[PDB]
Amino acid sequence: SSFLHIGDIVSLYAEGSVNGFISTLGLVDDRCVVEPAAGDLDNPPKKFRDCLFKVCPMNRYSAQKQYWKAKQTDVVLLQKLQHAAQMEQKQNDTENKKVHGDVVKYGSVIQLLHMKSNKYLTVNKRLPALLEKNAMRVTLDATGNEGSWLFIQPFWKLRSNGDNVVVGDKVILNPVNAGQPLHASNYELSDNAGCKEVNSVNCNTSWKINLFMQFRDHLEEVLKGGDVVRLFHAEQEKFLTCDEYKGKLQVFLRTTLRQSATSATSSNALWEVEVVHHDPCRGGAGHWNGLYRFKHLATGNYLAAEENPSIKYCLVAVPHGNDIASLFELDPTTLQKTDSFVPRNSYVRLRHLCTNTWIQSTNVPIDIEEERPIRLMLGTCPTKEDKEAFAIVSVPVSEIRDLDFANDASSMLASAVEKLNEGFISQNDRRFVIQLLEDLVFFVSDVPNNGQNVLDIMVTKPNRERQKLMREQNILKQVFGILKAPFRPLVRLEELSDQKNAPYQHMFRLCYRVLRHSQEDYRKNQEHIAKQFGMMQSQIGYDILAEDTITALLHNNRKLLEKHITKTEVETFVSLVRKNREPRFLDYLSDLCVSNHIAIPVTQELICKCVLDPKNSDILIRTELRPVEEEVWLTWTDKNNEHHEKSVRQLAQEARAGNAHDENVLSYYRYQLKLFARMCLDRQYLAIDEISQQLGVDLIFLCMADEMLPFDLRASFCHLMLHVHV
Amino acid sequence: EMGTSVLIMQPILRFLQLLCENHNRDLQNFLRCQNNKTNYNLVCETLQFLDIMCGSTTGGLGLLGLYINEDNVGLVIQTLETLTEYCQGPCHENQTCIVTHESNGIDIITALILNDISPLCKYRMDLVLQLKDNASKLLLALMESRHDSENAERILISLRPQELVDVIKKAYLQEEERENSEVSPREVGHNIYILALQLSRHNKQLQHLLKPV
Amino acid sequence: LLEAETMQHIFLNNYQLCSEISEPVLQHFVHLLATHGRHVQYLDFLHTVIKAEGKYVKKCQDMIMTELTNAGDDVVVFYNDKASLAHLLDMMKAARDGVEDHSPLMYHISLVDLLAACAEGKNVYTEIKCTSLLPLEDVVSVVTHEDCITEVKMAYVNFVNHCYVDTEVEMKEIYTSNHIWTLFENFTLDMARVCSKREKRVADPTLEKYVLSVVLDTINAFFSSPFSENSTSLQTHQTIVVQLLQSTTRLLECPWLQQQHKGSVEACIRTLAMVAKGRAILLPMDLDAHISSMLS
Amino acid sequence: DYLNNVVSEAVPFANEEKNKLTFEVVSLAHNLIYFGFYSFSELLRLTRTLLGIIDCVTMVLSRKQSVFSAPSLSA
Ligand SMILES: O=P(O)(O)O[C@@H]1[C@H](O)[C@H](O)[C@@H](OP(=O)(O)O)[C@H](OP(=O)(O)O)[C@H]1O
Repeated sequence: SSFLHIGDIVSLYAEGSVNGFISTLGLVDDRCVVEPAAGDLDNPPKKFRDCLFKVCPMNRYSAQKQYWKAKQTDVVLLQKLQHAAQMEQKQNDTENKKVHGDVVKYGSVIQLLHMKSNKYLTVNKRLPALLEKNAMRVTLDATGNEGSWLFIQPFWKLRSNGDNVVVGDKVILNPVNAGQPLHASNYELSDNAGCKEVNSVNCNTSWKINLFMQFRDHLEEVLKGGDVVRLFHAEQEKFLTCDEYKGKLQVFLRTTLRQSATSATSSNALWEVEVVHHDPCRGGAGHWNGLYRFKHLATGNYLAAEENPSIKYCLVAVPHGNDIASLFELDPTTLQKTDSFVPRNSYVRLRHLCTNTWIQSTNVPIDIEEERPIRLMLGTCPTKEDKEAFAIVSVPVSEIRDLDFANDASSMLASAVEKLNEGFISQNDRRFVIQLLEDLVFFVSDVPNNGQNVLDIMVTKPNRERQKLMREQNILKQVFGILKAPFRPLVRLEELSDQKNAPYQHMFRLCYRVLRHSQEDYRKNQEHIAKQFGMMQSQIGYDILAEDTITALLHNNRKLLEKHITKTEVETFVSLVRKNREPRFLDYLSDLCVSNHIAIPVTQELICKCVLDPKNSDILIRTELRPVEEEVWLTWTDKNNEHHEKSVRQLAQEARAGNAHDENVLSYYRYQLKLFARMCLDRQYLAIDEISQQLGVDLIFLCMADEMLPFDLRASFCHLMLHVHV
Repeated sequence: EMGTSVLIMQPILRFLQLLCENHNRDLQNFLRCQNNKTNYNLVCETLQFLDIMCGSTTGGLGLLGLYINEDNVGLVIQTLETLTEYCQGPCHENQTCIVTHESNGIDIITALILNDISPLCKYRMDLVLQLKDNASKLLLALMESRHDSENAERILISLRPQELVDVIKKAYLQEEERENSEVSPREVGHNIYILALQLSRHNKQLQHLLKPV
Repeated sequence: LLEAETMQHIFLNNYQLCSEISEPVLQHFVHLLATHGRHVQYLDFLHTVIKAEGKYVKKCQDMIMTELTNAGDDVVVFYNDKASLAHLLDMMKAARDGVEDHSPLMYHISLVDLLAACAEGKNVYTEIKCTSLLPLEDVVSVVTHEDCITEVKMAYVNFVNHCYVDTEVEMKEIYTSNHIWTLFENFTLDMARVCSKREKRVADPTLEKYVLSVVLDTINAFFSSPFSENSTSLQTHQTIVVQLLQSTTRLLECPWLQQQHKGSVEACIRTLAMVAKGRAILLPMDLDAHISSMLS
Repeated sequence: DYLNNVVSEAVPFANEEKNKLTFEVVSLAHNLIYFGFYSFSELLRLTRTLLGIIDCVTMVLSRKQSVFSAPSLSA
């Protein structure tokens, strides 16, 4: 037995109305629940890391509360309040460092910080619990507030105020402000099966504190049970991976083409180390003599050894680690301090206790069928080789938290996509989707959220890890589904401007902003997103910010521009401009023609064929000379099939007088010359011949000489003369 | 309006001040501590009251002016005077307790001397001038006979030299405010300059700054 | 529930109390509405404090609007979705003979009335805040339904008058949309129904009050506002103006019109007349002569 | 003639459209000069106007080999 101290990692087990461990539903949700069927004290739940909390001292939020109030409802006052809040945060951190290791006594204030989410538990007296109206609400808050304060009180008459709290003692957690003890109610959440709400209300429930890890053991210089680690084979310089090959999970060594093998990091390579202890709920720092198990984070399976089909034993993944087979033992590869704790980032040799065989890497690929196999089989052999050693590389907790957040966000967006596909989505669900999309924007952009508008975010340097997580965790696929499903009954592009569709409009702009942010300086993500170029084009012309994403994707990317552009893209562009007869679309064609101020031969030829084809000539204004010496005349055909013909001088006069039709026609003509000139850049003879046939040297000279014509029109004609003829 | 509990402090503070009048070391020590089974220090409680009224760290961070208002300015001055009475005599233990208290009341006193209460000063300059005078008197009493520089070091930590040099200059240039004022701003500036010399004896930067052109 | 009535009576026509009501009282009432449940007594207490001695308290309005919108789906309950609208219609069909006391329908009506009252000060903050909660589309959908009682119709018309029409800032939806015109058509239908009912030696006091209190004021506010003289979109619709003119003048022609509420009616005519000459719309010979009889 | 007109007027860069037209004109002059159309005497009679223009009172960037480079026998 021992006395609970500040900074210890413990798990709370209610045994009142319902018996179970308090935990959370995820990182994107702020609900705390108890699952009786998940496990018991003797058999802890499989996902035990979700039930662990840290005890922290009382913190001051007065200045922070004042700053929040000021934000809710001059500039110098706000700056002073922000400085006061920052000073309060620093003082709280210093005090927490000071009181670290102190013994907890009944009647004191203790805050429970969830380890997985890094959010303090909080009781709100101003809100009612969702399932039970009488009880107050309990939620997780990252920043924290006065509601997080909790009194630990004796549930047993033997314990008295001022006594030292002893591990394994049932206690009562009373919110300081609310004053109503927490309670594991019997109400069951609709969305989650078997999970019961936790709410603040008078009850008889008691929480049995179990010490998962002591404060002294909580040091980052040692290998601690529950840590997420990566196994790296030094000899082959490969990371151990577990993934489904055909229909079953297999363990192998992935092959990487990157310059640095260590730089290659993937989610499937993450393993969790669990130290075997007499107490099922006890972790603690590991020792060389102590046994260990490795659990796959993504799938939850446990590594073990099985009969080899043909290398007597082969490494595999089994659903349950309770079996004795999963047990493993570690052997040092260098001198150690009298068999002290295993150091962090230390090379070790793994052995199977049941078989007494040591691990070994085999060259026999697991995916020989694939053109470029990347999976190498591993096997356990009785003989030990000093070369065959797997190093354990510690992963920062921040990376694990980001991965969990990405997975939870992907799941929630998949649920939202399913709801939209069904055709009906609740307003509250839509608001939750909007909030999660804003959080994703701020998460990918890697910029602190200080009230700045989410839509307009500028990032000095992209975070490669965040973008890789976005691609790997399928978040981009869920975003594409979010964009596709609503438009194809639920909402129409033309109806987006309507006030009724304003929230959907905001959702779509947020999605496009996410896509734009995710693909900055990333070839793989750029290709993955550009695979939906047709869908992006389908949404062009509406206030959905698709133009920004389209421009960014193809901006200063010659390889991407060449690969992802074909005749179909130009066909869509020309169809759209024909539908709208808008010069901006010709401007888009011209931008497509040239990238980085250098002509792209392939897309240039494609646009050459598409624009100058006999079909689509209706959108293309025609220029002629009339003796009336000779005056230049422009003939244009509207989408209604009506043909109009007017002299260039007459068109300029009409534009000067303010005629909207003639001015729009002249702007379209100017963009037509821009497109033609870009078509003829870098000595493109194919279009040069056609344009010279359409416009001659004398005609261009006459147009550019006449001062009555618009100055910009003369500039465009001079540009065309410089490119095509000179 | 002030609550009854806060209101009752003023007579208590005045009574404690009267007890320690005439530099009675015996009563000052008795108030600070007593030969009792359970000892209750009154000077620390007075410093805590001043800190809470002034906002403690929040007030010392430049927000002192907002908390102080005309309604409780009298109580603030009363507690400052009570602290001065505790310190004067001089009393080594009372001054050490006030300077080195956990609440950091000395930070509030330094902010009071250095940071003018904008709201009160805008419509009532005389109250702010009197409050600054009282704070300067308290600080002077704290180092009446403190040969050790630890108290001066604490004050300097809570108070940079340049701000005292500037404040002394302003107080000299603030004499125009003496009109319809009982306390001369220049007199308060002179007292602050004497305190600045006392600090300069320990601080080189303040000594250099205090030297005229 | 018994203390709410006493609290309301304490502040009842007491401006010096209502204008000085402290925030904790309003917060406690709002929390009771949220946590304890949805009861009409709290809404009545909130409403009675906004207006005291005729004068409107801007403060209490601002805090009530700020706190009410914070809690949603428990305090400010609205029926805007198709399923919610169907449930509202199902509940209303049982109230054809009259809204039952303490029923959810009366709670909804009281909530709408309180929201409309909170915006009866030409405010710029509360109006925009409540515009989003109840869009004009839902208002027109619930008002134009054939099976609609007079209470909810009056509440919605008062809301769309004080929250939408009578505002300090321009609203795009009201003028640049074909929404208020359906409301005007429904108003003309209501006037015709009033005429028919009175011709049958029968009358509904609630319907008469609705037709003589809110609809006329709503029309006057719509047609006598700085943003209406522009008539950017009013030019397209001209027949509805003539229909309203003829309906209102015919209603005036009836002798049963009590004097107290005649003025506004007449005023409406004048306003419409001021529009007609501006809009150059066609006028019937008989109607034109009848209007000109009193134009000068 | 256009370069002469631009140099003749004071504060030539005032009317944005005229700045665009002047950009086009100078681009044409540059291209012709590097093609060798202008004669050396014509080149001087032109550089007088260009110096006057910069005298104290649809955009694509293309850069060839640094022109401000000393000519060399072997490149
Ligand atoms: O150098 P580039 O052009 O950026 O390409 C990167 C790298 O060269 C590999 O293609 C790939 O590593 P693997 O073969 O190990 O996947 C990596 O994917 P990653 O982003 O998934 O690490 C790419 O980003």
